[PDB]
Amino acid sequence: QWALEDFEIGRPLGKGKFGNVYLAREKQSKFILALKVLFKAQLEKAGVEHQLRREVEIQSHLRHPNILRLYGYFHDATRVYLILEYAPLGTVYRELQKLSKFDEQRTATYITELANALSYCHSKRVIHRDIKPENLLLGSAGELKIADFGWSVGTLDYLPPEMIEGEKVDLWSLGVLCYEFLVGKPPFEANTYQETYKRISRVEFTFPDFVTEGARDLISRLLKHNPSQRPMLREVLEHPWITANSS
Ligand SMILES: CCc1ccc(/N=C2\S/C(=C\c3ccncc3)C(=O)N2CCOC)cc1
Repeated sequence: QWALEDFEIGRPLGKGKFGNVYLAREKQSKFILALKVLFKAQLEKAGVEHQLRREVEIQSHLRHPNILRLYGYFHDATRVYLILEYAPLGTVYRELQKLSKFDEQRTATYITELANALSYCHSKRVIHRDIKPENLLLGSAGELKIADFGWSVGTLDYLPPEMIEGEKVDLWSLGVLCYEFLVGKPPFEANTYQETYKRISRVEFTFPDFVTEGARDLISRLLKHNPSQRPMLREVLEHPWITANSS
């Protein structure tokens, strides 16, 4: 039970294919938040209307410090609105660009924060797909926040081989993200989609010389072609390299 008139709209926080996300404030409470404006006619054309409803229904039942909270949703004649948590410190992707690459502490901490979020979901029967650093936002204390529509009950980089050839997708992603964090680009980056495909399929990639043993060990184990070879989330959180380096 919300209306556009309940909100003061600030500047845009991001510009998507299906409309912008705006910094917004709730007038009565002065609650600061983000508002995603999706256009109905634009949603129908793409036929994503059902996936969106299903996605919103799943998200709304999710409460974890490392998942961007969806407070609710509403619509008018032409638009659909999603009411989101505001993450003041921008995306991890933007942070990577500025720093080139993260150190082991930041990486390990981020992997911990991620594994925790996934663990919470895995205990509620919720599964995630690939996770891109563009969809990872930062809280006021620099805590990481999964912000995407990839929950269930593009670029190939973050997708595992069992999904591009046609569960354990989550764990593949942590491998990709951990590599990307320490290195500065994801392990299968190519100039064409079709090349990336081939790299993922073969698990063809190398480490730079600065990547340490413990990191090589975790990434290598997470990026196994065979899904049943990949470690459990519990194993990831208790990997020596994680425990030595995380917060
Ligand atoms: C339903 C949960 C959800 C909603 C929108 C999402 N996409 C988001 S959120 C966002 C910016 C933001 C900044 C600070 N605080 C909050 C958000 C942003 O830039 N995107 C991608 C553009 O929309 C397709 C991701 C997840």
